[PDB]
Amino acid sequence: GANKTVVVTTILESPYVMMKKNHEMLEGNERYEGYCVDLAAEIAKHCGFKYKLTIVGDGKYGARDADTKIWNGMVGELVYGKADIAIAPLTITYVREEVIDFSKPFMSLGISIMIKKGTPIESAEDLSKQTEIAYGTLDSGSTKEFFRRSKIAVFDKMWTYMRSAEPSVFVRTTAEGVARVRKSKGKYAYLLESTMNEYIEQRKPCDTMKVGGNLDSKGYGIATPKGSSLGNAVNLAVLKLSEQGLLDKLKNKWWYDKGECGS
Amino acid sequence: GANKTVVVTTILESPYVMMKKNHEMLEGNERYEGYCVDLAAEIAKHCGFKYKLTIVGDGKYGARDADTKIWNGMVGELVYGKADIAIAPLTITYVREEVIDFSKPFMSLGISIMIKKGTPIESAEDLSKQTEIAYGTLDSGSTKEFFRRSKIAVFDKMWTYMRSAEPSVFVRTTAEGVARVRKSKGKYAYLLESTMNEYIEQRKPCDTMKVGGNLDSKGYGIATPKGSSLGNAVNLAVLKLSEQGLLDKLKNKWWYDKGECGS
Ligand SMILES: O=C(c1ccc2nccnc2c1)N1CCCCC1
Ligand SMILES: N[C@@H](CCC(=O)O)C(=O)O
Ligand SMILES: N[C@@H](CCC(=O)O)C(=O)O
Ligand SMILES: [Cl-]
Ligand SMILES: [Cl-]
Ligand SMILES: [Cl-]
Repeated sequence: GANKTVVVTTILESPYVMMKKNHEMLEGNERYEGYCVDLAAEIAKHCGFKYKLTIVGDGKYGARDADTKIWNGMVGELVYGKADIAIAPLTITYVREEVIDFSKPFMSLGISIMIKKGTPIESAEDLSKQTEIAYGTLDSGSTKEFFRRSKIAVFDKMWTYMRSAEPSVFVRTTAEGVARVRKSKGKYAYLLESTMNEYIEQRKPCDTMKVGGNLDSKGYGIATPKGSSLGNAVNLAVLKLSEQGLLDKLKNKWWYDKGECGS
Repeated sequence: GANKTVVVTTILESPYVMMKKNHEMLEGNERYEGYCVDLAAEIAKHCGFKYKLTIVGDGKYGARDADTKIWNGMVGELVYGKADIAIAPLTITYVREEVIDFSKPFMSLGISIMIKKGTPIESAEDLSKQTEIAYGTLDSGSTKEFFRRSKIAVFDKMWTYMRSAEPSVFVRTTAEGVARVRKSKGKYAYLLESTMNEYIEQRKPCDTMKVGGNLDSKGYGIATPKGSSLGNAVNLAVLKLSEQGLLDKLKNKWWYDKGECGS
């Protein structure tokens, strides 16, 4: 049929998608700025489509409910036909690959530890062997699933603690995790992706840091409904942008070029 | 060969695929050891196929001739139907993705610089600004194509030099590039992927070093002929092995430091 506007599901997650300063008098795609906003424009240019950025309604990345088997978040939007493509920091995982298509990765990451500066913690092993400093992850994402599924002793130990910690150590958004680290006087550490960790490390008041090596190694991919015709072109577009150095340029632009914690 | 036996094309490249000690009295798959030999075993178990490891006939990764437009190397073997799958440190690139299928990446890497210890070079920029120290890359691989295509000033400058350098600065195998660094008294530097650079840096005679950051960021993938029925299962197997931590285990195993260099 005739060309239709492509519905892009994404998520309000800095610096991937953020509200522009004058958003209150702006409409459509103009309300937003960020790494994934720039990336969406580049993909659309290369693939020759018009698009509408839509923030995922439940504000989640995507998990499948164990009982109802229903997918939420951006994955749900794709699975249930509410969106045509997801352009966001969406982790390529086994369970998601079974239900949606992913491009080759546009960005690499690993789960990492965020602490308030001066917290006596250097590693996951350190966290697991003490009880004074609480720690948790984002809900409905690939990091929580990592711990839940791990058969590695240290990560299994951390999961056993986290899953039953009171009050809850899990947060609904990254911003909530960041606030908890910053306000807890060193008594909360946050488990999140190195990409987000490194970004926050560059934001005022410069009181957090990434500590230790990454716990794993993986990638974000652009997602489409399983068997979507858009998938092949989008995948080539990612590889082309990668090889032109444009992904490197976008990362530097949004993470470091206007970092607030110095040069 | 036997029916239902998958023909695996691969390449002799340490520590991905190497000849075992006493291999001349060994037979079939038992002749070889290495990261990709182990990976092939795990992939085949997860997908339920028997397989035959074969070393690519021309010893090349794969490039398309500009005039004939014939593909050589492991890419050629998939393209012309001589192999069913490639399991090797084969870089996922735009031009290859157009002609073969790739799994999501099983290993990350970037182009990097290898010098003989003490060589006064700290970066690609340094290399481009001088003429005393020659430098080159592997023939018929993604590193050579990277420089050939780059619009980035420094890399553009390096390509202009390398393409006309005499005697040739290009080598047929990584081993020869390494030997050339070692024997050239600091007058040759070698551009190669960070994975191989780091392996060599830990091996005797401990006389080479990686300098500077990686020049790019990419991934190795398992490749199959376009539209091969093996593709989907192999891709899910890579993601499963990734999430179980088995790829990390294999990396630690074959990049294991016995302390040939220092403590
Ligand atoms: O997906 C990746 C990966 C690999 C290379 C990348 N290069 C650029 C951007 N993103 C990348 C992601 N992984 C790392 C190695 C083990 C499997 C996960
Ligand atoms: N990128 C993750 C969200 C962040 C996290 O889980 O830490 C996902 O796709 O689920
Ligand atoms: N990994 C490369 C070979 C090594 C190199 O080009 O430096 C390829 O797949 O072509
Ligand atoms: Cl429309
Ligand atoms: Cl298993
Ligand atoms: Cl010329």
